[PDB]
Amino acid sequence: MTAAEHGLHAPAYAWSHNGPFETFDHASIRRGYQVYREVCAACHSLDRVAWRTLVGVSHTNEEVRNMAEEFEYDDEPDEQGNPKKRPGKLSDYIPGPYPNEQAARAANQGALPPDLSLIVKARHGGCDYIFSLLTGYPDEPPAGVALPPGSNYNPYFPGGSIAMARVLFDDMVEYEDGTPATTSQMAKDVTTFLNWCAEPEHDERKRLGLKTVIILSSLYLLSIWVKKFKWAGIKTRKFVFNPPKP
Amino acid sequence: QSFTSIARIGDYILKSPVLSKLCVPVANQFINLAGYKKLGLKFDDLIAEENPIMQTALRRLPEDESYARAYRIIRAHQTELTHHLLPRNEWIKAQEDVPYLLPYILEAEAAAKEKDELDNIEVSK
Amino acid sequence: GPPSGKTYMGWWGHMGGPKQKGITSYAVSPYAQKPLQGIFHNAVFNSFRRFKSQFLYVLIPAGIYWYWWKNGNEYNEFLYSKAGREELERVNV
Amino acid sequence: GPPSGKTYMGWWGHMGGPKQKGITSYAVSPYAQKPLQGIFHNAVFNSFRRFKSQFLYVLIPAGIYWYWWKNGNEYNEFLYSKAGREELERVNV
Amino acid sequence: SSLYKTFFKRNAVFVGTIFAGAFVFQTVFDTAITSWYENHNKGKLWKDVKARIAA
Amino acid sequence: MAFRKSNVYLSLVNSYIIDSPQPSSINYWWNMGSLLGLCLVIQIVTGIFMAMHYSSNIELAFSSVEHIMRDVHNGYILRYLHANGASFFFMVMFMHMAKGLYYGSYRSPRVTLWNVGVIIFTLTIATAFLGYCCVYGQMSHWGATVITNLFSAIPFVGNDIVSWLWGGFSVSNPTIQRFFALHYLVPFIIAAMVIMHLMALHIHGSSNPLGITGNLDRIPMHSYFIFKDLVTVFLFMLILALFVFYSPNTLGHPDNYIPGNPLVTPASIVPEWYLLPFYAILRSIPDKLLGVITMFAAILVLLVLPFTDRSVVRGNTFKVLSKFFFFIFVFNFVLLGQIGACHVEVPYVLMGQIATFIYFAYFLIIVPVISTIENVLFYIGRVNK
Amino acid sequence: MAFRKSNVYLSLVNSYIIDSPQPSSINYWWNMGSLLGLCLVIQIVTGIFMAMHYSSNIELAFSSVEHIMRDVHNGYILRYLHANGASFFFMVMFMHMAKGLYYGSYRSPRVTLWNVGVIIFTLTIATAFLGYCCVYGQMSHWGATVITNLFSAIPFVGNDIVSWLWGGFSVSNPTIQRFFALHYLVPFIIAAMVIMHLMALHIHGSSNPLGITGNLDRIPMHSYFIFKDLVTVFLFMLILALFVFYSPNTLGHPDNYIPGNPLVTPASIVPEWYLLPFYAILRSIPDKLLGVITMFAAILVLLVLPFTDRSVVRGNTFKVLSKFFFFIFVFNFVLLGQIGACHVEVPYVLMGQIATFIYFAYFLIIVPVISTIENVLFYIGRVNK
Ligand code: HEC
Ligand code: HEC
Ligand code: HEC
Ligand code: HEC
Ligand code: HEC
Ligand SMILES: COc1c(O)c(C)c(C/C=C(\C)CC/C=C(\C)CC/C=C(/C)CC/C=C(\C)CC/C=C(\C)CCC=C(C)C)c(O)c1OC
Ligand SMILES: COc1c(O)c(C)c(C/C=C(\C)CC/C=C(\C)CC/C=C(/C)CC/C=C(\C)CC/C=C(\C)CCC=C(C)C)c(O)c1OC
Ligand SMILES: CCCCCCCC1=C(O)C(=O)c2scnc2C1=O
Repeated sequence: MTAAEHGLHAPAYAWSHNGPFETFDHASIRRGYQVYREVCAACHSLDRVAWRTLVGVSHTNEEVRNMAEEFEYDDEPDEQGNPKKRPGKLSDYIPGPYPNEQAARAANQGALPPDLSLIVKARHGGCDYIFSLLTGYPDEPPAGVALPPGSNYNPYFPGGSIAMARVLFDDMVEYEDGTPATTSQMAKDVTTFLNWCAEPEHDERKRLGLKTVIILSSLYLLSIWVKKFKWAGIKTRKFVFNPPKP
Repeated sequence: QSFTSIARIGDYILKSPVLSKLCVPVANQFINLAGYKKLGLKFDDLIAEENPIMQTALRRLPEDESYARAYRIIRAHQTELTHHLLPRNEWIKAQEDVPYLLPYILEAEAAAKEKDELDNIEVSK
Repeated sequence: GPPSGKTYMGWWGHMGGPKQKGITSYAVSPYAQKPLQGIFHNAVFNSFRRFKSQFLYVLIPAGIYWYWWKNGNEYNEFLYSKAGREELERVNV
Repeated sequence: GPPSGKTYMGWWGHMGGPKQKGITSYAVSPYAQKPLQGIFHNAVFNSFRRFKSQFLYVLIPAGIYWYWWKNGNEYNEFLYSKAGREELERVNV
Repeated sequence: SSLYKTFFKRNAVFVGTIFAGAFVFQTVFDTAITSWYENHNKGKLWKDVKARIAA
Repeated sequence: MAFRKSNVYLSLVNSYIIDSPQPSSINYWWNMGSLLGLCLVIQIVTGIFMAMHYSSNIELAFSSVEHIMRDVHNGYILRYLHANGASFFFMVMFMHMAKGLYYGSYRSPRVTLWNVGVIIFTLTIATAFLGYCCVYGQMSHWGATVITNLFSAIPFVGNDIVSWLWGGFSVSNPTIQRFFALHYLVPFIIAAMVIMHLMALHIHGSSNPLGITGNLDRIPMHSYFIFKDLVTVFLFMLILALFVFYSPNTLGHPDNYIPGNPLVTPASIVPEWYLLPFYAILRSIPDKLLGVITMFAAILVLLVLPFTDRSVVRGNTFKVLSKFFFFIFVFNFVLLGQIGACHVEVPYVLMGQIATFIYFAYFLIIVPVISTIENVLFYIGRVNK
Repeated sequence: MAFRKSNVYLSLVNSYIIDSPQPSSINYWWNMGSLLGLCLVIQIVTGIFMAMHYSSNIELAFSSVEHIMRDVHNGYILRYLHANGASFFFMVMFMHMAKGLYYGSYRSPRVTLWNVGVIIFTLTIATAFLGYCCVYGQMSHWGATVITNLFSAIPFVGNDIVSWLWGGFSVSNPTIQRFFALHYLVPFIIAAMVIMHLMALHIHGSSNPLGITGNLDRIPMHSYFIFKDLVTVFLFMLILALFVFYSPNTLGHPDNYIPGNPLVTPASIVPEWYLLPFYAILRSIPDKLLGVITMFAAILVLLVLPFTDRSVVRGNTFKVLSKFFFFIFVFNFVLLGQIGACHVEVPYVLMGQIATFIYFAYFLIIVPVISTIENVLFYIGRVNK
């Protein structure tokens, strides 16, 4: 199959969370959330993430409460039956930009921006892919490529023709922690935040793993020793034959 | 495959000087690569015994050969479990690797084949 | 209970083997043996032996299959590159 | 197989009973017997016998329980009617 | 090893002493691991990020 | 006698696990069986606990698995254990099967033992597949579509059996719900089949690496093999642990983290790694009917081995030509798997076709021919007349 | 020997169903066992087919059962069969149990046989109850609430076990979904337990109405009892048919055709008819803890019978005092059931309390006293000195 069809192979960036003993970088998760809210949320939903899961991860209980209340959700009908709204609470799920699939396509040339809740696990390449796609838009497509109207070229995307334009540009976000918001810094951040969205158990899973692997390793070594001891009588056993007379 | 059949083919090759000089040297090389001799076994010790022909054969085998087969088999299992081979001076020599059970196996097969033949004989008037 | 069918294995005391005689076994308690540590110096050069006799039966068939795979793969890569788009139209349909 | 525990039942040929002698049984093939229709005239008045000996053991305990139930029920009905609202306040709490 | 013969004296360790030791192990081990783990990732955790924040 | 011998229930345990006479020389290849029982338990236990939080409705299936992943305490451990466990179940089964092939375990008097094992293998494939469909991801939907369509190949009624299996016009809500019900049922049939497997094993006992009788020197299952089994049980757990905690999705497909879509089939479909060799065989036949028949035959051909093995000795331990060809067969199987992961393109299609030929030829041509030749070689190398 | 004897699998069938030596005199009371196996099959089969269309979510459970009733072809037959089958399962079990009580089947050497049977009875009660909760009607919800709360009686941790069992603040979506998962599991445990029951029965064989040995005159299970079993199997089916087609809801409760409501408990709650005797016992003790302990004891007391029966002969066939009291016990049990269907009102509460006393006194006082007296009567009626 032609390279253009498979797509350019994403290289291996040194993510701080790569490695058996490494946790996510929560500061990066925090920043990433801002990039998602200020840039991505305009077209991408995050349906599977609940406000409460942000508490103690990237924001305080108070901060998340304020964020959730800026949005309205359908409340239970009043004493008379007429519908009524209500501010958001921690139990709710982060709302999306569109009310349905049809309106989502209408606002995007007919394309459907997928939900980003599992995006990192739903693509070969994971973080390396998402980052590479975001920072890999060339100013001009390679010579000879007949790019369809309304499309964009990106080498990392299969077939090269993607319906999402470049959306990250230097300093389009004012990082609350002071960090220089370069396009690569922002891509590096959202991706980390998107990895957490898909694998919230990450940090904990690796801690439990370290305990599990130490016990089982020890048990394995110990069993060998016990087995050899229990077998020593059979192993060193010796025979002698003395032909019986007729 | 019956031993009667193995013998037919093997004997035909063994008699003709054309094949006899071509094959035997290959067969001898095969037997050494098999390595059963390094475990103190004779080829006949390796024959699968779970069938009537082999049970009849082992039953007719004289006492002294039987006790010897027993010692060879036990000795083999013990060496195998230790993941070693016997010291070279204990290996079965080619002169020793004789088909001692074969004559009993062939006798039983003929007896068996005859019965099969007789139980099914047709009659022409 | 109901009568049982004849098998090729019995149980302790009537296993089904031939009558044994002349063979004498000897053994020493695992308790009186050297604690597991002597499986070196005496049992190290002896080891790995049971794979020097076998690796050929595994390596050759492996080698054969690895080269066959590598060959067909490199050919595929060529066929779908620019240089091979001509031969691709030949072997394809 | 492994040795089995002693029971109070064996199998055909060694059931576990005492040695029998002197007893002689006789039987006639079901094929040579009168087709099922003779279970009347000769086997009708004889029947129902195995319940004329038992019904008392069933009837008395039944009777006892039926009257006990009927009594308590009729009492309940009275207690919750108008006539018994007075006695109801007495036995209730 | 005479270190063994002082506590158990030529006998094996009994279930009770095994179960008791298991309960002790479970707590000690978990603290040792959580500690080493958090120290290895110092600067990346929420604890560390919360300090650099003031609201 | 001892209580373990006299009690009605304990004697069963005693005869199968404690006093069972084992051939003194069996090696670690004989440890796969117990490992298979362990796998069966791990699959049943983790499955029941997840069933407590799972919804089979087509509109909720995918999200209920996400619910197990995000909200259920220790939920991700349960799912990754169940999922990675299925893979480990097949890795161990292939080794169990290969061990049997190499040592002539399928030979008389263990034919019944071998045939019941083939049935178990089929039931396991069916079970894992049904479980795969319960996630209702992209791969799930198309797999449910392809496998059920496999039946349309039957002449006349075929398309009917299919609409029946679906319970409608296509893979929909009646499909996934019946698949869940079925995924829960089959594992208990495997358990019963595993008991029959063990009953058949008990009448003649285990074979050994020398291929000859074990009746002259046996040692009790209890102590020796109980403790030897423990060694591989722990090693098995260590490795499974590494995947579950450190690399939970390496043996899965990213497309399954995308909800099933009736209108779009993924641009690149790669089935479960343990089905790849069969997927390649299917793909290699440019005819619908013949394609499915040859695939099913790839499994049923295992039944032929007791008859085509013409040898007079059991096993490949002392057989030069058989050992060599045994490995050609093994690596040919791996190759078939590699072909299955590639696109239907030029060098691959022909390679797939030849590998398929080789696979069937091993059972029907190579084994009978080679075993006959080896029989003769063994004879003429010692007879002096 | 015959193939049915030599084959590893067929010999099991031969020894249990074909050549099994039966006492020539057993009567139709010995036909309940096979009827119990049949019931177990009918429950499992109809259950799996309905599981294909059932949704365990609390918002869909009730409607999915209605969906089975209205849309699934032959759906109502499946539900009415499953539902009415559970009742028939208990009618037959009580007769199986009563038969054992009357003939001293629980006596040595069949104690193990009797104890395994008690375990099965408990597992069956648990199974039917879980199934009852899956309908999620009004009775379902409150039953799930009451039975799970039964555990709060345990001191200290009791209320914890309960919130654990619920998986939340109250009987909710985590409850009903785990109950469905569990309802599917338990029947297969009963099956395994039924096999152990049969193994225990096989070592000493069936008893007979005379209470003495059967070793002097046995006849093969095959033909005689296979065909006699057929007689009651058909009679059993005829009667079940009458309820399923002509009166499907007579053994159910109208309140279960009303969706469960967390805020309202029905004004009149009457549990399943086969649980009524136990419901009455519970209600008769004005203390929470003692109430649940006495109810559980009503079942466990069955274990005591092999020790309190002081007689020297097995069974009540030749015993005047024992037959009489046996029936007092039977009708006392029915009475307890009738009390359970009434309101906690005046004549009933005291009647319930006395009946409960009588129930326990039968096992602990009446049987040992009466059997001793009968032993002596038997002696002094023949010894002349
Ligand atoms: C609307 C103007 C968008 C904004 C702002 C961002 N995205 Fe987007 N995205 C959009 C569309 C229309 C599509 C569909 C592309 C197609 O050809 O199907 C997408 C897609 C993605 C994807 C998935 C790509 C894939 O591999 O299939 C990713 C990973 C993605 N978008 C990420 C992303 C992020 C992180 C953004 C903020 C930095 C972002 N998008 C903004 C439309 C729009
Ligand atoms: C109800 C009990 C239950 C049993 C018994 C069970 N499973 Fe599952 N299985 C499930 C459920 C629920 C899921 C869906 C959750 C999930 O994806 O893991 C599942 C999913 C699966 C999957 C998909 C894994 C994935 O990628 O998510 C496979 C494969 C599987 N089962 C294999 C097996 C095998 C093989 C066995 C038994 C030998 C088995 N299961 C027994 C309940 C069960
Ligand atoms: C999944 C398989 C399955 C098995 C196995 C099964 N059931 Fe059920 N059962 C169900 C389902 C689904 C329902 C809900 C539908 C219904 O109400 O009938 C149910 C409901 C019930 C009910 C409620 C009946 C009613 O009024 O609607 C009872 C009682 C019951 N089962 C008893 C049993 C008993 C007793 C057994 C076995 C001995 C059993 N079940 C085995 C699936 C099963
Ligand atoms: C296609 C074949 C096949 C399959 C699949 C199979 N078995 Fe076996 N099994 C065998 C054979 C043949 C033997 C006899 C091995 C010998 O003695 O050489 C055996 C032996 C065993 C043993 C004895 C110890 C050993 O490993 O040799 C156990 C335990 C066992 N199997 C368990 C299982 C379980 C559990 C499963 C799967 C759920 C299974 N088997 C599936 C063929 C199979
Ligand atoms: C509490 C007791 C108890 C329960 C419940 C029980 N059994 Fe039994 N069972 C017995 C006893 C005791 C016998 C011995 C009868 C005799 O020979 O007198 C018996 C005998 C049998 C028999 C032999 C034929 C007969 O009816 O006497 C079968 C078959 C059987 N039981 C099946 C079952 C099945 C199936 C179940 C339920 C799923 C069951 N039993 C539940 C006590 C019980
Ligand atoms: C002749 O040679 C042999 C040999 O014979 C044997 C037996 C072994 C040893 C290995 C085995 C015996 C393997 C056997 C495995 C099995 C019998 C597995 C049976 C499988 C099952 C899945 C059992 C079913 C389990 C359940 C129904 C219960 C699980 C569910 C539970 C507990 C739910 C609990 C719920 C709540 C709410 C708490 C050898 O190693 C061997 O080598 C030489
Ligand atoms: C000594 O005295 C005896 C005596 O011993 C016996 C045995 C009997 C005869 C009675 C019996 C043997 C009863 C036995 C009953 C059982 C063994 C029942 C076992 C129960 C089960 C539930 C088996 C489990 C079934 C399944 C897993 C399969 C069902 C499901 C299916 C087929 C789903 C199919 C799906 C699709 C999509 C088509 C007597 O009458 C007797 O009297 C004197
Ligand atoms: C023994 C049965 C082997 C199963 C072969 C079917 C393999 C198979 C396909 O052929 C296919 O087209 C798709 S699309 C999604 N999954 C699959 C899959 O598993």
